[PDB]
Amino acid sequence: TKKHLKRLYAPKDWMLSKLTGVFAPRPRAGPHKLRECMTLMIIIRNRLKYALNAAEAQMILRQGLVCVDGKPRKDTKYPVGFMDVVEIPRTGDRFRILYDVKGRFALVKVGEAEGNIKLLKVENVYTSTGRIPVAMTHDGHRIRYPDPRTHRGDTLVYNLKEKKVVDLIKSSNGKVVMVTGGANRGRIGEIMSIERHPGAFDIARLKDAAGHEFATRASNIFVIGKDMQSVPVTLPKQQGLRINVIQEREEKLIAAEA
Amino acid sequence: NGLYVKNWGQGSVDDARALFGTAGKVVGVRVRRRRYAIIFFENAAAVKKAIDLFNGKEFMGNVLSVVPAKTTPKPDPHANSSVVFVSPIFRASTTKKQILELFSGMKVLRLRTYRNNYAYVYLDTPAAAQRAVKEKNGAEFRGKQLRVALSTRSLAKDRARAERARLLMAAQK
Amino acid sequence: GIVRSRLHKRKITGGKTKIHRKRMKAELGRLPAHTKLGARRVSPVRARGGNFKLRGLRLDTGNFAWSTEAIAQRARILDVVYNATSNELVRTKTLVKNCIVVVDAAPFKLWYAKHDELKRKWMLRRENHKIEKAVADQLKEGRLLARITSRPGQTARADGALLEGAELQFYLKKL
Amino acid sequence: HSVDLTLQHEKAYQRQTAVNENSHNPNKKHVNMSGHIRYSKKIGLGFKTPKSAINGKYIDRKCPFTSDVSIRGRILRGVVHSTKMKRSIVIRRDYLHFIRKYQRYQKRHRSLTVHCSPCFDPKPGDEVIVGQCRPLSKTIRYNVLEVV
Amino acid sequence: SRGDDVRKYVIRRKVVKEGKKDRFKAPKIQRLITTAVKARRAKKAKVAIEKVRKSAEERRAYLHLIGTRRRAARQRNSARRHAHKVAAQKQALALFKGK
RNA sequence: CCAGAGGGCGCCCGUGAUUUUUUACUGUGACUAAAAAAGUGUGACCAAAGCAGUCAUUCGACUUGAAUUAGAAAGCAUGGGAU
RNA sequence: UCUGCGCAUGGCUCAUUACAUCAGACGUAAUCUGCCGCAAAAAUCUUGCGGUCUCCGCAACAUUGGAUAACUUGGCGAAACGCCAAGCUAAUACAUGAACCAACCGGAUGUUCUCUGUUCCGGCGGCAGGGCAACCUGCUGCCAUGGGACGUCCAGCGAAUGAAUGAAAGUAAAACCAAUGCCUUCACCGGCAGUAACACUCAGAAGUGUUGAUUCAAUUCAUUCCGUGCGAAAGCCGGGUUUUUUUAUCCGGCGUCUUUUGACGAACAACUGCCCUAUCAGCCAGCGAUGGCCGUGUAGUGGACUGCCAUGGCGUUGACGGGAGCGGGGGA
Repeated sequence: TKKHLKRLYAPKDWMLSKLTGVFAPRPRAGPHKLRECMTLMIIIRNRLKYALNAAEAQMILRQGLVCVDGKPRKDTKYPVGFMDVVEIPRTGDRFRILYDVKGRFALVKVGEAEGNIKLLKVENVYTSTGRIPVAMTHDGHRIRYPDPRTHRGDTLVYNLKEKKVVDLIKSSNGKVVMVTGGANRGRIGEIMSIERHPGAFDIARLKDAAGHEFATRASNIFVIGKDMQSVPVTLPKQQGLRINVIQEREEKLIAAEA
Repeated sequence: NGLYVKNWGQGSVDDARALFGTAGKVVGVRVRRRRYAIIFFENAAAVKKAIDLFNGKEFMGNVLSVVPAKTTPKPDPHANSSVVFVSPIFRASTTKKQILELFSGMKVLRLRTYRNNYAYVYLDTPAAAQRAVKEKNGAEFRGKQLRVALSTRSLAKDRARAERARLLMAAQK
Repeated sequence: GIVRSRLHKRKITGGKTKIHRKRMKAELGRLPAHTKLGARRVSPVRARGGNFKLRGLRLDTGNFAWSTEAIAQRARILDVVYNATSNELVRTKTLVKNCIVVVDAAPFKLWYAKHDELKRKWMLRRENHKIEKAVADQLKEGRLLARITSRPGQTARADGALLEGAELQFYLKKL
Repeated sequence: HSVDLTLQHEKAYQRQTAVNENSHNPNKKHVNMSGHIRYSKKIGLGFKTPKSAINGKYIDRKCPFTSDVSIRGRILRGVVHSTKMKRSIVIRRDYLHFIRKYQRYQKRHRSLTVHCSPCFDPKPGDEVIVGQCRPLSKTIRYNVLEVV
Repeated sequence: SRGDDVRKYVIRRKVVKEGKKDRFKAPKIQRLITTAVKARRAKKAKVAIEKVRKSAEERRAYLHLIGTRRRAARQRNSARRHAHKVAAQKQALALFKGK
């Protein structure tokens, strides 16, 4: 059982430094995996800057002033992965974490009624006792009584105001879809095709807007909406389009002349 | 299919509310001659919603009615013919017209199916009084409590139906 | 202690493994439980799953099942006729899975006579039913041959199924 | 039913543990083996089931066709080195390793053991396909899906 | 016995000190059944049925949805059949009039 | 709320091949810890370094930045069809 | 001081070590998993009082029981992170135990009576006659593809065994046999237009689990489990209302049992790769070497191990043995 983590062996999507400190926090197990998560203390301290020190993050959280999933937390360490709404009511602000283009955690700011919306990808379906069907998700949530049309790897729109599931969205056909992991993170596009290799990983080919096709694993597909004009949730800072190295450098210079 | 509001408006507040409640989701209300409207949504999301509502409508001073697609329905089941049935009446035989005798009135009827506990009987219009005795109760024959009740359907058509059925058989062959 | 490992054993090349590691508690044999006949005695042991498993000693009763009719009743284990593994086992009347055995047979008899409202159910069940001959002869006498299809050494319950024609005819001839 | 003593030579008997085939019926009579009760299992990666498994008699608990043994990640190919042993064959893979300094390849072979289902019996020099199953002996991890 | 307080019948052991006024040392009752404790237990009793009821209610709703879909399925596969049957046969035997 | 007509894709299964068919190699693409190295930006006074900071001018702005590449075999997908 | 949680992680060191270990890729349908997250939960005959036989009748925030430390008293021993006796007294420690509240789902049925089959091919019971006691004949009553009414017993989760389920995709003639529905007449006549299911209270309250692949998930039926499984912690702390506070007036925050599956990890297995040496060329099986068969054991797969049977397995593409060495990322 591991209870310690070193800064280098920790993700640098948390944007820790080589120098200053030796350890990084190992979060308590929860909805999300160690690599894909970002621990509370990291967010509050290094990004939002409502804390300058570890101890100050305990001060805020133990007390309680912070909610995720609309539930208040007294937890110092807790995962925050993907499609999680966090709300600090003291500020009155609602963040929705996502994957920004270029592999960065996005923190995107939402209207208040969008922060009751959430999207969870389904992993398995199975029948449990009493013939009661269950969809188990990638956040470990159990949706009792899902629709009879549910399949593995589809999204379920999930009301956090009161817990239930309205209409689903499938991974079928061309639909607006975004990537999770694999270093095509936050890049958005239509499904062009879904290749099958049975007994092995199923490739899928995505085509983003303004062309430039590419390939990513089925496992890394996470649906957004029916269409780009039917999206239920906001996009991060960049729209889900990447640009060439040359153009990055060019634009960096142009703005620096101001 | 789209539904038919009845018994409201006339309209004045009707018309106002009709264009006030568009959209999100709320149909649109096409007011007409007397006191009723057509309400146009095509999908048949509308037929499902209309059940659970009694919001998205107000009244000026009327009893609202949300009716399926055609204007009439409810007078037709209620009255003009009868038509009668009796349900506690399983299987295990009474026999024939002991049934009819018990309920009084004049003939014609059968029991069906295997299912279960009903028989069905055609008697005129005045049977409206007869059943309004035995549903009111009554409450026994054989080992089981009872009810009788109505809605119309055939006849009307059923005799001419089965006529054209026997006819059809010969035609086919 | 006792271990289950390939690291005290010769390779396919006839060479010998060399060690660098002291044995784990993850790998872990324990001494075999001996289920026989006599008074029931059950000594638990704690296991790695955080739960207990039960060491059957001296089970003289089992929950037996009759094939084809989807039933079962308890009855008493009397003798062991046969086993695949050894003759030695059979003589001590040890009970381990896939031993042929002998049972009281009484409840099965009782049941099959029940297999005015009642009376016509019988006549319907008598119809479209038959039984093997070698079965019925034994079942008349009040002894039967069965097999124990649960492992009693790690559950401390001995459950078995009753032999039917194809397989019965084999074990019979081995005696 | 009745015994088939062609199969049997054991002191334990052998039965198929998946499905009861020991019921007496006249529905196993006047038929070679087709009407007799069997268990059958598809392998869904494109390995078509043989006739033999489906209609057969043979009782084996270490082949995927008549047992709950399953086919998983790895699938490899290799020839037949020897047919020796009972229900166990010996496969020889051969491939090429590369060495950077000399810019030149070398031939290196893995001599491996496998459990060959009694359905198949490939001759020396034939090519075999083999899947990834749970351990079955000390050395044996594989099973024979198909034969060329 | 029962029906009678235990709360003023606890031992009162006077303890005495110089330069400070005397105190009385007496025990808590930790097995005392009180208003609060009893209230809580009542709430347990109530809610323990409620959840289980509501689960069942959800089930009844869900199963109805399955039913509605299979209903409209039936309705179509009866409809199409009954329509095509009579229309077909009619057309056939009417074509023999002009033939 | 189209009889008929050939159908046209999608999905799953069954059947059929005179002998289906592969691999090296190559192009492209997936999948792959950080530190280290190559590298982009930046006057820590310069510099080894660091991932910082910089600007109006106040009761914040930059949607602040923290790019990107390589990383033996072996395994993965898909083009090519000379050797 | 009792109770709960953690102390197995971090830290430090390279001795063993060459089919080991490790790195990239891969599987665990062969398994375990506290804390954490989303969740699930209808078995339970109890408590109090009165009479009274250990039996009944009522009443129902359930009103449960017994010890042990600190402590006190006597102390012991050269010392000891050494210890003793007696008396005390706590619980979210320990041991008991929850009727009513209570839905829904079936099977086994009963010497309960109510419709019933306007007949005889069968069975059962009783009586009489004959009898080789095996059996035959005559008469009477009941039942025969049916449903109601009433009574009784088993029914939950987890685990064991047997059995069933966990669809299917090789054209459309039109009775031939029994059951049975609908249409139809008056009929137990004729006839096949209609048709999810449907001889009840529900005329849709699952006819349909996920997987490339399952003996898996789950459902049903029959027997089970005996402590080694299942308390609403018989738990704690607050916010008020509302004066009479001290009250079944309501709500909040914590805490725990069991079941369920994601996460954090644990434990196995394998594809590919790795320094020198032949003046190290044969190595392996009594006592497991290679495999098959049946069991045993383990959380689990397996010669991991017992018994039985078979005679294999590896090698100049360097086995086996010896020497040097923790492996990799990486340094020069």
